[PDB]
Amino acid sequence: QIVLSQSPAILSASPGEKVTMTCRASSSVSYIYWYQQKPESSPKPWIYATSNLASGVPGRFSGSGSGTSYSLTISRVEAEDAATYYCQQWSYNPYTFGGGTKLEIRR
Amino acid sequence: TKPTFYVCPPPTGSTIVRLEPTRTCPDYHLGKNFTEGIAVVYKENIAAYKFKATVYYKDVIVSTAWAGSSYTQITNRYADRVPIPVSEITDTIDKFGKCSSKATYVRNNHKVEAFNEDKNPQDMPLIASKYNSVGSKAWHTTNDTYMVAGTPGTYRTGTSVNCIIEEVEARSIFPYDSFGLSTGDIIYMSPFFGLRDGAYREHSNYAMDRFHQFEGYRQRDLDTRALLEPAARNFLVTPHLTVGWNWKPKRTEVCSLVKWREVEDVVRDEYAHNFRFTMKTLSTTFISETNEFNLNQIHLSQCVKEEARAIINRIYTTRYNSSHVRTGDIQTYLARGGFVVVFQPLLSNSNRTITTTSSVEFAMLQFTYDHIQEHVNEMLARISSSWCQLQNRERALWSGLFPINPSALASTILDQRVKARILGDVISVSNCPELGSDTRIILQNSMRVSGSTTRCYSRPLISIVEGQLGTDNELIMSRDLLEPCVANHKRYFLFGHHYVYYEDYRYVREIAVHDVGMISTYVDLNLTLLKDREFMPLQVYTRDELRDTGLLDYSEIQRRNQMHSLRFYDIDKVVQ
Amino acid sequence: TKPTFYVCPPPTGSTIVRLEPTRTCPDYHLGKNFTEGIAVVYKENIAAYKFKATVYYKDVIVSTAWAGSSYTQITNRYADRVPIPVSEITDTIDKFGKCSSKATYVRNNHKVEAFNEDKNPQDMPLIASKYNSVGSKAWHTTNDTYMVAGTPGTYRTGTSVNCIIEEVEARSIFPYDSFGLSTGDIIYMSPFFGLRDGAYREHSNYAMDRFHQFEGYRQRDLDTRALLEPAARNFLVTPHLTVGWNWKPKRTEVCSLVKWREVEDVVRDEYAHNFRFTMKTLSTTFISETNEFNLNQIHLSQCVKEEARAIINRIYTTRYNSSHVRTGDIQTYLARGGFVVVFQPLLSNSNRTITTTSSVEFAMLQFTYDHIQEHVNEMLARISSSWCQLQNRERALWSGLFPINPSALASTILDQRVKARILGDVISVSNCPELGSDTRIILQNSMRVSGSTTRCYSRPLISITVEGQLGTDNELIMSRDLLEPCVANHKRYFLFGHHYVYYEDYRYVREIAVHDVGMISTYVDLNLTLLKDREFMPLQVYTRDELRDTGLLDYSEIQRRNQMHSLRFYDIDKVVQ
Amino acid sequence: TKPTFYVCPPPTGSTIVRLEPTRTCPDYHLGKNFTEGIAVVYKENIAAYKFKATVYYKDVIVSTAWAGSSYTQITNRYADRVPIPVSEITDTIDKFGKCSSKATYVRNNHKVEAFNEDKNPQDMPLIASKYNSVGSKAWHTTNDTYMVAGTPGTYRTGTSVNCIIEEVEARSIFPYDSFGLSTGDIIYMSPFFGLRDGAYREHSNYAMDRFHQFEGYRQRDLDTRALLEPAARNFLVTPHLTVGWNWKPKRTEVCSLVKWREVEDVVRDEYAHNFRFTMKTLSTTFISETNEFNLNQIHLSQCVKEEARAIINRIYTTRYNSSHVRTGDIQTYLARGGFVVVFQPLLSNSNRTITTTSSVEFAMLQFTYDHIQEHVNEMLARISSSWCQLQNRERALWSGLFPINPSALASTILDQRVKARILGDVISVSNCPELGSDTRIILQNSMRVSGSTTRCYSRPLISIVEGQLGTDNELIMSRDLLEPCVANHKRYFLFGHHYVYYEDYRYVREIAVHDVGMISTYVDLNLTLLKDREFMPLQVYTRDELRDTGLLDYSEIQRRNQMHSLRFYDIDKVVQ
Amino acid sequence: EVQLQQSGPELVKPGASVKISCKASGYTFADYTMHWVKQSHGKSLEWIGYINPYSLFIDSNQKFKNKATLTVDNSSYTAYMELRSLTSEDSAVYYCARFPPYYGFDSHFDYWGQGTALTVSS
Repeated sequence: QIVLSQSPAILSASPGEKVTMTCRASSSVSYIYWYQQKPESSPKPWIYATSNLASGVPGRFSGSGSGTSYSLTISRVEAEDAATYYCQQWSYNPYTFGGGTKLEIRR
Repeated sequence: TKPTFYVCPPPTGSTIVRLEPTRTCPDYHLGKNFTEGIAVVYKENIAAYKFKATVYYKDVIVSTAWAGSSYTQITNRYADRVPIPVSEITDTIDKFGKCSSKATYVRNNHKVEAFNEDKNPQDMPLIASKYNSVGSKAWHTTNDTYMVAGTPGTYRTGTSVNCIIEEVEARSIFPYDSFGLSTGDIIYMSPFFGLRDGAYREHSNYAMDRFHQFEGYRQRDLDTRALLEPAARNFLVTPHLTVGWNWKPKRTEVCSLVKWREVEDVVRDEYAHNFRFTMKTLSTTFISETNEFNLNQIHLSQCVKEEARAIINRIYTTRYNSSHVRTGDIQTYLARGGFVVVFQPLLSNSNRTITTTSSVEFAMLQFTYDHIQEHVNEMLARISSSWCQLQNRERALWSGLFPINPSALASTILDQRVKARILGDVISVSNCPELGSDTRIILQNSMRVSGSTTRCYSRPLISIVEGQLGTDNELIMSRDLLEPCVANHKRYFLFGHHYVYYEDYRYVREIAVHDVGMISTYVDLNLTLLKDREFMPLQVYTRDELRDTGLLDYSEIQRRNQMHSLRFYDIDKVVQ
Repeated sequence: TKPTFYVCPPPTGSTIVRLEPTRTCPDYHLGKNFTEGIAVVYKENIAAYKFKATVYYKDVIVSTAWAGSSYTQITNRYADRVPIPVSEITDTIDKFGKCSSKATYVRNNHKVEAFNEDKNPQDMPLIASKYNSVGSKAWHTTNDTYMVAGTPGTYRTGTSVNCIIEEVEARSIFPYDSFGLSTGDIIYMSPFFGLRDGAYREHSNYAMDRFHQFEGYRQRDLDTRALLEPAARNFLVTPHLTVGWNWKPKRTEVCSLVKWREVEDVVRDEYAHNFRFTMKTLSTTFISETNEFNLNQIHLSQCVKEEARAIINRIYTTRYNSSHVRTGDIQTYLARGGFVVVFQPLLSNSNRTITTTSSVEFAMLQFTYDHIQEHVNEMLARISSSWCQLQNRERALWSGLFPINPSALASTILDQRVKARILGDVISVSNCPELGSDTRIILQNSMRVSGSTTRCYSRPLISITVEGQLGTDNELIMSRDLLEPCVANHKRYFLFGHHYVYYEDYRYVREIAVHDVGMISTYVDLNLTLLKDREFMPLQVYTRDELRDTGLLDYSEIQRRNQMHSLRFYDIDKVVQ
Repeated sequence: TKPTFYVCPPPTGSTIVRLEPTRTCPDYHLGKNFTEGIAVVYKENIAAYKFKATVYYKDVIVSTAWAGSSYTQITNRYADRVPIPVSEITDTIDKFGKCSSKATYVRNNHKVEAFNEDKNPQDMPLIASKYNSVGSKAWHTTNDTYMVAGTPGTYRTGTSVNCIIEEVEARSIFPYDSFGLSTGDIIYMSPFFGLRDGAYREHSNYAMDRFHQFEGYRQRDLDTRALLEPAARNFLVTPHLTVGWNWKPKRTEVCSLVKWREVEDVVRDEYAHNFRFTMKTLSTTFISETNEFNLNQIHLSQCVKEEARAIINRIYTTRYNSSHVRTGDIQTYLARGGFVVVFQPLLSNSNRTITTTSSVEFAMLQFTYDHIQEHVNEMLARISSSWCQLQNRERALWSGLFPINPSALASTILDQRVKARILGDVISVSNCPELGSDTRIILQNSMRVSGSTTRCYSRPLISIVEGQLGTDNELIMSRDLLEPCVANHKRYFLFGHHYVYYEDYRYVREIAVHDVGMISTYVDLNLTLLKDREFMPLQVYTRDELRDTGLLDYSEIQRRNQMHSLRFYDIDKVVQ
Repeated sequence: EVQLQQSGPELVKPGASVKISCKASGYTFADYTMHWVKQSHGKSLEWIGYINPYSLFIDSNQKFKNKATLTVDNSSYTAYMELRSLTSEDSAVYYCARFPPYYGFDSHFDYWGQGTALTVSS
């Protein structure tokens, strides 16, 4: 029941700049992860081990943080990123996903 | 010497005394508001945390021969210990009971293989070593070791790879962030490390690529060829071997305090701002100040209270069932000297770490002194009370007897030959000085009043002044002691140092003092003191004898091995 | 305050008493049927068994150089220590003081040779090391080490073989089935292994080809160049070195119990199913149950009885020769705390292993308590006897004096102002109540009988209106029946309330306060003082941290700083593709 | 039972006695000529002399790889630690924070060089280690390790040279001729060896070409890149490394004695050839001999008289400023057990080595026994004195009452029913035998004289022989006790075991003895003995628990390592 | 490559039962744990439980301790999730996801099913 609050609910972003996302944990977790989901689709393994980019993601992405704070910044936001970013952990039974965010382009 | 005689003048009614009023008897209010109960005493746990683990390593040996003319010199033997990777442990060892012949590992930041006998790899079965007594298990694959010779004048190179599994006995001390094995290997990780339930908080030094944690992992028992019960198992890949140990949570494994001695019957006294837990079966007494002691000040003190309640409820059941009843929940006191006393009171039917001293004979003395000091003070109080009661009853004897012989009784009190009178209800005294020398003392002959036959004297007449004798060398100036002149008149009289005997109011003889036998009003009491002692420093074992029990001494061996090249080689000369 | 006065009514013969008959004095039979003698106390031998041995090995070093342009880099140095075989010791060293130069040994289950300096084998002599003090001796053959350079761009290979013999100090602990040398080598054989006396039954891990036992062997002393005395000398060939040591049988070398303290005079008491061995020179007392203790239960216990009889028959000779006689065989007791007390009595002419505690200060307390508890109980018995004898004599004073003044004496016994009579041989009492309120006490003036001159009163008359006279200690007689001849110089005091009213010649004079009159004391002082309370601090000469802070190197400390040499100074994480 | 009767014959004037005179009272003149003062107790220093040093070693590894077809095998890895030569410390490290890449050293009596990565030498900088916590600092140059593979079927060979500097904790024990580093490397030299202050006479095994002492030398602090203060810094070139430490003279660093406990107040007693240092705050008493102790019999005793003057002058300042004054210099006593007691006397305004025992519980027993033995002897002296004073005062009650009733009093002294008289100033006694059976006794009725009315008896008449009754079962043979015949004659008399009541000189009844109530002249005194105790050998930690506090046990590791080749390989077979 | 075929859409009356399969293809099936999640209609993601196909070890979220049960067909290499005592609130797209047996830092849900969809009505 380790609640993980992805502070930003909907993160608007003019395409080209940098943004940030937070996953805030109640008690600490060794490793937060990240998963995105384009709508009407399956989620995708996106960031494992809090900084490792997954096999087959753009290098513009960057996740960081430790303890109870965990960040996620895109270096250059692209319009191909309108996803639903969940933060995830397995340190405590039951595994708990975040509330999720939702990107927005500005056009 | 010369005999002493006393002269009593006619007493002057100036000096007046009365007998002091009875003194009030003091009451030593001895007695302690105590409380009996049950106690369990904890001490500092100093033993290392012992648990069992399993090392997994292969053994790579490269031998380089040189086939000579008629011999075979070995020019090199590089031996190394490499870890078995955990993909091979879970898929080959624990599934089947075999181990591969190829040794894949990493040295010098490169990825290296090596083959047993330089053949193709096989999964060779693990065989129990021949020294598997219980307490040290192992399983290897190859009793052999491979090297070849080749043609004369040439070199060759063999390679032996031998999979090895050993049970070990790992071991870790406070604050539990490293554990050493039974093969001399320090592992720089807490034994309680893990990736779940907050265990990542524990200390580590290895990169996180190396750690691997399983749940429900049924480990293969290589002897019975069966699988054990499921348990959560860790695996760690050191640069030389692979440790695998079953994970257990910290909270129920280590403990700062361990049980020393449960006590069925203590007595909790109360001094000024201190308690005393007198433990009369152990002959021991601990002292705590009157506060409680919250054990949450201490690291890892969560096994003391709950374990104590399981013990006290046994004792209160099995001994104090019908006799007593409890008086609230248990109380924790920090005893002086580093002991922790968990104490449950009774009643009749009517952060940091604690350091414990290495000797309790301060506390046996505290009992031994208090057992004597309580008993001596009780008896010395009973003397003084009964002494005061005696003297008060004795006073009535004195005041009852002063109308009989006033002078002799008052003389004993004042330590001085006085001459007292009773003027109603008081005592009027008068001193009696010594009679000096140059005085002729003439004892008379007859005690008869001259002329009057039926009237005779009572104590003998003297001729100094023509007076008569008193008593205890008192000399009466007059001659007033008269009596009816009674037959069978047989008297003695003390005179100087000779009892003078008269018969029928006439002189007969004298007789010395020590000729007359004595009866003793004194009551003996031979009280004898205590002797002085010297307690010597008796030590069962010296410090040298307590360091002389090991098979080897590490500092002693290294003082001899590390001068090997100095003793047996000339290191100073160089060659141009 | 108001002075309290007492009225004694006319007595009635209802209540009777009699002085209690003398009580019986108790006897404290304090004294112990003891038996003194001689005792020797053994403790657990915890020390390791120590003996001296010898190692014989050849040091084989293979160096590989690579001559560069202007240097000479060593690319390998394989050091190895090979054993000297016993056919080379018994035939070359002990016959000539020489060792060979061909190292014949076995590695990898192959028969391997090595030549010092790659030359032919010679028998080089054994030369003393430069650090031969006493205790640590050695002999070797070569101060040098051989390597060669060669032409540049090439590798060359040297070989140094160096015979080495050391005197070592072997060492073994219980149950004596392994012994470690002073070169840091565990040898997995019991030191008492042999071929005779069933010593072949002892523990061993090595095969019997590696063992050799030679009776009457004559080891060569390498400095005197002589031969030593014949003795049975073992030889064990490990895969690194050859160990020789002179064989000595097991039952005369090790011992579970070593002597702690011989004691010239003990005292054996007889408590409830226990003995006490009061050792008053050591200030120490041991307690043992009444049975014997058979030392055949304890492993390796053949030295206890013999080494004791050699000691007791010294002490019985040298001190107790004339004065005391022996009373049987020596006796063995297991003292509490794990001590073995071998006790020989005297008389005047008229399978397991013992673990002993690390502190005898429980026994010094047991002595110190029993030295006081003997003594105070002896002194307390003499008080209670002599108190009881005192009170029994004092009754004669009371019983003799009760005809004189009964009411004074009976009042002190009953703690109550009473009025007694003597009805022959008993005492009949009568309680005296106080004087109440609202009552005037008119003290009279004269003590003279009105009408007579030669007859005058004995105590002062009073007016209560009731016409009585004054008694003693505020007693108020309700009559005036105290008469006397009218004696001149009638100087009398009388206690009246809080005033000693003085009469002279049977008339009033004055009064004076009580505390004006001086007092003499029948009381005898006794200033007994209690013991105070003490708090014993736990004093320690050395802590546990100091007792581990004495050695030159700590093994666990060096290994914690060793085995992360690779982690600190090298990056073991990264790989190279 | 039969009541016992006594008959007193008329006393014959043979036996005479006189009451014993007063006995002299012993004066237990207890008291000790004591001397209070301030004491400081030293014990044997057993700790190792710890100082900090700095190793300077390069690290040379030569790795040889055999490039296979589809893998790579490392055939040889030769690891070696070579010293940095002391020119390179003074001219490169302490000048620029750099260490060269070329390794110049000496092996096998030849001069040998080796290069990192086989390149040209570079002065690579010194980088701090990644594990620099406090207490363990180190610096190095290369996080890497070099090896190459080459074309398949071939051997290649690479070299890694890694400069390493460590702050270590050196450590040295008595007699200070070695010091062991924290890397396990014994150095065979005293830590006080130098070239000045004769310190060159200290023990050393190396040749003097390896030693280099520099005065005013300034070590470069590698983190802050600055130069430390000047101090004389040694350098020794071992065949594996280079120790460098700051030289300090021997007499200001080591010490055979160290302070155990200061004491603010003692008391020095004066036994026979012994002193007693009663330390009542510590509950401890030390015993010496009356001679002083010359500390120059002990090696390395320079600290004590210097340091103890700093302490006693503090205490005498802060506490005894107004009330006390000294009485000379401090003194030095060797207390029993191996303690050194430095005692400064006060007064009010009115060669070998010491070995100290591992326990002071003898001295607490020395104090606890002395504190009881002092007190119990003081009270028992007061009992004996006040007893002797009591019995002397009691004599006057005895001697004053003997004229009244001599018989009952003399019967109490002699434990024997006697008949006594007062013949002037002495006592004539006579034995009263019993009266057994074969005798009838007729108790009469009338105590009146027959014929008379105003004359009556004093005690009742018996008829055995026509006599009369006495007191305490005496049977008077005559009938002489007569008196004026007084009305209301209500008297009781003891008769065997019956009290007989008469009213008006005539019989009425009898009554049993225990029917008549009693009053008690006995004063109670309930003294109670001490019990017997047994003191169990209570130990907080066994010797097993004291040896089980370490992470690794060296003998236990070696008993499992040194049969590694026995367990996992066959060493008996050979191959032809 | 790795493919997780899943049972596809399903409508069901309340109180009934269902059995959703997650057929795997592209890897050795027996050494990869198979999890299950629930994503409600537009809501967030919730973990359910998993099953080890080798040792038949099961964890589950205790909020789903009675709704679901899990089993594995050894033969066809599928993982079944059977739901008993259905409610209306279970109207949710489900998933199945592969996950390593070891809890290492390299352990994430690296392959998801396409997502079956279950609705509960009449």
